[PDB]
Amino acid sequence: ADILPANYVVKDRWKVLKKIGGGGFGEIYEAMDLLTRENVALKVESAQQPKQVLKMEVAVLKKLQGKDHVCRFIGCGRNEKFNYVVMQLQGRNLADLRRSQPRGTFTLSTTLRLGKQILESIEAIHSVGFLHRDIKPSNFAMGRLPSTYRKCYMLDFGLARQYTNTTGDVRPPRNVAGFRGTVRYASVNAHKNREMGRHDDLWSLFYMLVEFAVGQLPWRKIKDKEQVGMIKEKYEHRMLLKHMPSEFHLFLDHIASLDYFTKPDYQLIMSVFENSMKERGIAENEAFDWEKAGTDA
Ligand SMILES: CC(C)(O)C#Cc1ccc2[nH]cc(-c3ccnc(N)n3)c2c1
Repeated sequence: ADILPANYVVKDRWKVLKKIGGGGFGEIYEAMDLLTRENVALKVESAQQPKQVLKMEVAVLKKLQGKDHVCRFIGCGRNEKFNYVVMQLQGRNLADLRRSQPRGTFTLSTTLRLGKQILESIEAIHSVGFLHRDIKPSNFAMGRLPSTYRKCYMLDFGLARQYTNTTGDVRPPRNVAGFRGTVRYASVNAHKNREMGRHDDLWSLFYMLVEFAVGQLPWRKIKDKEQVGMIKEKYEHRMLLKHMPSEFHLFLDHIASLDYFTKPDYQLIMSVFENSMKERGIAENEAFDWEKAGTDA
C-alpha cells in the first residue's frame, strides 16, 4: 500500500511515525529525526514511477534556501525502492485553518497579512526561474515553533515548471499546454490550456484572497474543469471586490494586463495589501484569527 511502513527508518536517521498526505505523485510522512530529536516532513516517490518529479522539487527547494517562507531543507536521497526529501515540519495549512473559522472566512487583518507572505513566496519561486502552477490555500502552512508560528510557508512544487532556459531567457510557450492544477483557483488562461506564466500564479493568489475574505467563490460548487472555465470567462471580476478593499481593483487591473512574456509588478500588488492595512489601521503584529487572542478578544 504505502511506500514506507510505520516505524520504517530512512538512512538510519528518519523514523516514520505516520502518513500525513499523498496521491498519485508520491507520499508525505511525519518522521522523528533520531539525530536532532525533532519531528520532520519526509516526502517519498517510487523509484519505478514513470514520472520522476521529486528530483525537480528538491532542486527548486534547494535554490530557495535562505529565502523567507520556504521550508528548511534537511536531506534527500535515492535507492532502488524510492527517492525522498527531508524538510522542516510546519503546522496547519490555510484550507484547514479557513474551514475551522466559524463562517469559513478570515478577517481582513488575517487575509491581507497572509497575502503579503504568499506574494513574497510567489516572487521568490519566480526569482529562481520557476512557476508554482498550483497556488491554493492547502499549499501554504503556518510554522509550528515560537519563531515561525506567524510565518506562512509555500509547499508542494510537484506541478512547478522552469519558465526560463539554462541561460536566464524566457522560454517559448507551447501553443497548447494541458492544465493539470486545481480547478477552483486556476486562471482563465490555464482553463484555455495556454502556457502558464507568472501572472497565472498571481490570479490563483487573487482568487484565494477573495475566498479568504468573503468565504466563497461564485463557482465553488462546480467541480467540472470546463464549466468552471466558462463561468470565470464571463464573470464580471470587479464584482468579486464588492466587499473587498477598493485597492484590490489595482491588483485585478494589473494582472488582467499581463501576458505570458511580461514580468509582474510584485511591488504594485504588495502596496495594495500594505495600503489596505494602513487605511483600516491594521498593524503587522496582530494575532491571526486562529490564535488564542484571535479566537478570543
Ligand atoms: C517543497 C516540496 C518538496 O515540493 C514539497 C512538499 C509537500 C507536498 C505535500 C505536502 N502535504 C503536507 C506537507 C507538509 C506538512 C508539514 N510540513 C511540511 N514540510 N510539509 C507537504 C509538503
